[PDB]
Parts: sequence; structure tokens; C-alpha cells
Amino acid sequence: SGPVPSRARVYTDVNTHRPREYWDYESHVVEWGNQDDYQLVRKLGRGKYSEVFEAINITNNEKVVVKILKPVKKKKIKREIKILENLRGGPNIITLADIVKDPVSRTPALVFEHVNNTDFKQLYQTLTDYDIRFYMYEILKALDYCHSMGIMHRDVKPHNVMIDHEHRKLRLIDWGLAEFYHPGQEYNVRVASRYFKGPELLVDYQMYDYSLDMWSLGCMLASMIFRKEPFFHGHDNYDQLVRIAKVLGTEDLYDYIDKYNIELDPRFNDILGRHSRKRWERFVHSENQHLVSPEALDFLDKLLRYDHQSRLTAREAMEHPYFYTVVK
Amino acid sequence: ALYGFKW
Ligand SMILES: Nc1ncnc2c1ncn2[C@@H]1O[C@H](COP(=O)(O)OP(=O)(O)O)[C@@H](O)[C@H]1O
Ligand SMILES: [Mg+2]
Ligand SMILES: [Mg+2]
Ligand code: NA
Repeated sequence: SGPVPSRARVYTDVNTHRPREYWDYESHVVEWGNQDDYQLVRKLGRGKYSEVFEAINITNNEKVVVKILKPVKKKKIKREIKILENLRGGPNIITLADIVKDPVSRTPALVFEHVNNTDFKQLYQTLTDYDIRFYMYEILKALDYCHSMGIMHRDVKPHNVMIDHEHRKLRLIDWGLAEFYHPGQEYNVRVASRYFKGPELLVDYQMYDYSLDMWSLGCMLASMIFRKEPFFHGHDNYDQLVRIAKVLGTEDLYDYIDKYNIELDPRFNDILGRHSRKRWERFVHSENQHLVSPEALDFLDKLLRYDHQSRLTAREAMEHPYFYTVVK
Repeated sequence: ALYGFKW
């Protein structure tokens, strides 16, 4: 009875061996700056739970980005703030420059370093094979750092990866779904975009870890090197697993669910089917062949595995032959 | 403006 437990292969006890104030974000006391330092220039995004603007810091004439926070639970304000403060200064981690609030409504706003992003739907089609390897290495620096600091991102995808291509400058943004990793903790599986959801989320395995970000990164890489957006095109959460099984095959899916004694939701019974494991070379075509190499396919093969434990860590990924041509 | 900010 019950699923087999799992823990991260790396950085397992980072939070266990840190003081309570490091990870107990509900007790965090926010330090608030002066809202009047910042004036709004233009809207960048409007979700149900945030409004984001380009803004000017009128004290130093630098652009910043203002993220108005309106989450369903106020706990989540302190989670995003505490995680951003814990990770501040990490390689390729967006910098939280300030935290301000409306003196009247008390609506809080995060103030970030500005990145001169180009929408991925315009930028990615211009990147070369070296640019993808270079940007992927920058994201891996950010993920090995955040994992090393006890934090899972849980929302790795193009919309949360800012790139100022002119300055070869990448920042991993959007730490609002990020969580502190505690070995044995059962997490909400209702996290991440459907196309980037890992198999553990789809089969309701709650004892996941940093390895979830590595699957999300694999999905992002596959979409870039194959020019197939998204790579795993599910119509719903149940279909999403079927799209993954059409590539990775159903045999290895059953080895995964049996290793962890996972019970497959009955909704899978009639849509899963039976699928061979495909060769990654089947996804090469004239439009993408200039981005694909044996090293890229081997690297993708080692990220996109059902078993979260078997996936490369960020640091293992950084030592892969795909990044041999990338500085450090 | 918006949430106490000026444009
Ligand atoms: N520092 C930044 N520089 C440039 N654009 C940003 C920055 N932060 C956020 N954005 C833009 O605003 C969008 C939403 O910000 P994000 O923090 O992801 O909010 P949400 O949690 O609502 O998705 C991003 O997808 C991006 O387009
Ligand atoms: Mg986002
Ligand atoms: Mg978010
Ligand atoms: Na502290």
C-alpha cells in the first residue's frame, strides 16, 4: 500500500542543515523600500495573479521591472520574496532590487533588474547551435545554484527565461511557483505549464525534487533544437502523459510506476495505448538539422527520462559533451 | 497611476 518514497540524489539536506529562518518563509519579515522611487513605463504581462511593468527608477534613471503581486494566498508573497532573497547574487538568477507597496491598498510589488528580452517566438528561430548550447549552460548555472540552495524552480519554460541577446545575457525569472526542497515532503502536483509537466506530476507522484526542473529544461531544449513548439503537445494533463509515452514508450512507463508503486489513474486506461520507445533521430528534419548533433540527442536522452532519479542533475548536465564548446 | 505608482 502507498507509493515508495524518493529523495533527491544531490543537495538532499540543504534545508535540513540550515536555520529555520532560511526556509520558514511564513515567518519572513519583508523589508520595504520607497514606492515613489519607481514610475511605470509600460505593461509587460497581466496574469490573474500578477501585473508586470517596465518602470524607471527616478533616483538613478535606470530601468527596472515591477511585478504587482495578487496571489490567492498571501503566504505566497513571502514565499516568492524569501526565495528571491535567498538566491540573490546566484549566477543568472534575476536580481530582486527592491520590494515596495501601495501606502493605500497595501498591494505589494517586487522590483527587479531589467532584462531587454526578445519574445522567444521571435528570438529562438534566429539562434545558432552554439547560441542554444551557450544559453542552456547559462540556465544550468542558475538551476545548479538554486538546487544547491535548496530550491526547486517548478516553472522552467521560455516565458520565464529572459534573454538580452545583444549582451548574451540570460536571467531565470518567475520564482512565484518555486519551493524549498525538504526530503520526504509531498508537494502539490498541480504545478508548471502542461507541456513542461514532468511524468511525476502527471501520474500524481508528490515526493518529487529538483529533478522536476531538469525534465522541464529537456522539454524546452527539445522544442528549440527540433523547432517543434511545444515538443510534447498534450490537449490535457492525461493526454500530456500519452504524448510523452508516444516518444519514450509505454514499457519504461510501467517500469517507472512499478519502481515507485504508483497507481495509474483510471483515466489513463483507455488513452495510454502501447508505444515503442522512439529514436530521437526521428525528430530531425530539414528545418532543424543545423541545430541537432549526436551530443544534443544524447544530452536530451539523458534529461527526458520517466524516472526523475535517473535524469542528469544540473551539475552532471553541465559536464555533458554538448557543452564542450561552451566557456567554463 | 496604478496601485500607488505614477505613470
Ligand atoms: N526582469 C524582467 N525583465 C524583463 N521582462 C520581465 C522581467 N520579469 C518579468 N518580465 C516579463 O513579465 C512576464 C511575467 O513575469 P513573471 O515574473 O513570469 O510573472 P508570472 O509569475 O505572473 O508569470 C515575463 O514572462 C516577462 O515577459
Ligand atoms: Mg512567468
Ligand atoms: Mg509565476
Ligand atoms: Na535570516
